[PDB]
Parts: sequence; C-alpha cells; structure tokens
Amino acid sequence: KELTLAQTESLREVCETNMACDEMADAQGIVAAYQAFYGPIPF
Ligand SMILES: [Mg+2]
Repeated sequence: KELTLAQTESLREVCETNMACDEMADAQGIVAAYQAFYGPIPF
C-alpha cells in the first residue's frame, strides 16, 4: 500500500548515501530503487 511521508523519507535517506541507488531512484522511483539495493521494504 501507499507509504506515509515519513516512511518515504526513511527510504530516501538510505538511498541518498548510496550513489548507485540515488541514480536509480531518479527514473525507477524510490521504492524499486530501495528494494533493488536493500530488499523488500520491511514496514
Ligand atoms: Mg530526512
């Protein structure tokens, strides 16, 4: 389902310090970028 603002931001912070995630999230969105590097969202 839909993420809260804080949930989305928690994913964004992790991806921001991974240049490869960061770039991937540009066009793939934060969720698939997150999960591609870090696995299924846990919450
Ligand atoms: Mg933040």
